[PDB]
Amino acid sequence: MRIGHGFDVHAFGGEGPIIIGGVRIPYEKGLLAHSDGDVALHALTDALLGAAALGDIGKLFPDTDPAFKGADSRELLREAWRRIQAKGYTLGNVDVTIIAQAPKMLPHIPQMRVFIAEDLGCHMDDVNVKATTTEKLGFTGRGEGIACEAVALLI
Amino acid sequence: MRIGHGFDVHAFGGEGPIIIGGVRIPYEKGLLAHSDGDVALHALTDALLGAAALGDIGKLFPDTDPAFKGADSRELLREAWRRIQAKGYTLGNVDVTIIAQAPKMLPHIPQMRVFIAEDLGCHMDDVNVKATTTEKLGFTGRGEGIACEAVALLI
Amino acid sequence: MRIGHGFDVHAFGGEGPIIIGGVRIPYEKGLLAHSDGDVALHALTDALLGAAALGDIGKLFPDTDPAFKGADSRELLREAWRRIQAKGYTLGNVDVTIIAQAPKMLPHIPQMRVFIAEDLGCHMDDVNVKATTTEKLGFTGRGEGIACEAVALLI
Ligand SMILES: C[C@](O)(CO)[C@H](O)COP(=O)(O)OP(=O)(O)OC[C@H]1O[C@@H](n2ccc(N)nc2=O)[C@H](O)[C@@H]1O
Ligand SMILES: C[C@](O)(CO)[C@H](O)COP(=O)(O)OP(=O)(O)OC[C@H]1O[C@@H](n2ccc(N)nc2=O)[C@H](O)[C@@H]1O
Ligand SMILES: C[C@](O)(CO)[C@H](O)COP(=O)(O)OP(=O)(O)OC[C@H]1O[C@@H](n2ccc(N)nc2=O)[C@H](O)[C@@H]1O
Ligand SMILES: [Zn+2]
Ligand SMILES: [Zn+2]
Ligand SMILES: [Zn+2]
Repeated sequence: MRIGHGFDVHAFGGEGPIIIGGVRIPYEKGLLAHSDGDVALHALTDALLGAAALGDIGKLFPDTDPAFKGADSRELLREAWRRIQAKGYTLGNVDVTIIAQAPKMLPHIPQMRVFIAEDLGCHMDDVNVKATTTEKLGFTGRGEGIACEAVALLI
Repeated sequence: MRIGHGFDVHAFGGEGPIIIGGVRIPYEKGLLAHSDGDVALHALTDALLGAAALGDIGKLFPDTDPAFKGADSRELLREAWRRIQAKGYTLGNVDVTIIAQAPKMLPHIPQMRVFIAEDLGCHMDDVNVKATTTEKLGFTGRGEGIACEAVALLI
Repeated sequence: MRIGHGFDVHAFGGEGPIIIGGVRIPYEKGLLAHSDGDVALHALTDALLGAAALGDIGKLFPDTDPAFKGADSRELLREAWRRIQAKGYTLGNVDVTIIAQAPKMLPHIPQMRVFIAEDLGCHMDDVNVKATTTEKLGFTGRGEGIACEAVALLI
């Protein structure tokens, strides 16, 4: 069994909605990013690649490579996972922690878990997502951006 | 074995003391919160619920539900743990990282570990707590609030 | 198997280069610290000590003790590891996440992994390091300092 850790942040910018964990969440402002800026799935991906010792998302899919411009983060997630499985690993479980003052992630989590468990090919039971605010403190508390952390256990 | 991750932050406000990890730590200012604002135990709780795939603290015990107003975070911890055990899990071990510029958590950690190991019904050996400052950087470095991270391994 | 979590931050200050993960990385400004301010290895160390239930780096090697002034963080890492092994543990694997807007950690990671795997006496395969920016947000985004997180699994 191997453990992995990921972390990511994206700044708000433009018009909503935002895409977090695959779910299109309505919000006043949107997220600035090369990809779809899915903070939750980037953080999750790095955690998996991390536990597989494959580096990180920016190693496999370059921030600068133009093909990833607007790229569906679930696409990157599924590839990183394909590569991880090929290296001989199987999913233990993952846990995601979305750090955002707003929007309200709560109602979108079940669906977030459906997408992720799909992409990973596991039961939703091996996938957990939660959220927290930083009580108006920080760039997150000020609504400047969203951050997200994640851990994964591979077998 | 399952892994979990939690994270929490609370802003300073009012008169001291603060309650972290169950310990009443004396400090100039106190912590603003619905509950007792025990950042360390909230972070710990989410990590456990996270590894159990039960969501998070705000799911089980609503921030808005008035009964949790002033609620002893060890109470929430023990319940979340009861529910976790019922789902068939047993504690592997937990590790907490308190991120605060001040107060000095160090002298209070042994006692923090006694409370937590009690609430979890394990040996202190399966419970670790540590602290760190952010070197005067950030909302924590500026003494605006305390943050805390935690991980847990369930069996 | 035991899990551990570490976190650390150091403010920029003075002239470069910086030392991260053992690697001397060239940068305009340098890092302020008692030790060599190796954020990555401090974070890694706490994760290992954390999983071993030995506390944290500041417990074993006091910030105030003058001998650690300028201390090679790999030295502290190796000791904490010696002590950890003595307590009967063996390395499962570690994963580090350097949170910095700049400098570019990417090219230095292979070498970072060589040093760490050496100090831990494992194969590089049990050691992963990755990096991320906070998209110009926060003290990190503002180039005020570097932060780093890490997780470890002991056996
Ligand atoms: C999915 C993509 O957006 C591409 O489409 C990227 O792969 C990742 O984008 P991102 O989440 O915005 O992450 P970024 O903060 O821009 O950084 C990605 C890459 O830069 C490197 N990096 C980052 C920060 C830093 N101080 N030094 C670095 O070397 C890391 O190795 C990482 O692989
Ligand atoms: C223990 C309690 O205080 C109740 O007494 C709460 O359960 C938790 O309080 P807290 O530590 O201050 O955490 P909070 O930051 O206020 O958020 C709690 C809940 O809000 C949800 N949440 C939070 C932030 C966000 N952007 N979207 C969300 O949906 C999460 O699902 C979480 O369950
Ligand atoms: C390696 C050394 O620099 C010594 O040479 C230190 O061991 C660690 O230095 P550091 O990474 O800069 O970490 P610091 O943020 O200065 O804090 C170290 C110690 O202070 C304690 N601490 C920290 C913050 C806080 N609010 N309360 C505390 O009690 C912790 O128990 C930790 O062990
Ligand atoms: Zn991203
Ligand atoms: Zn809280
Ligand atoms: Zn340090």
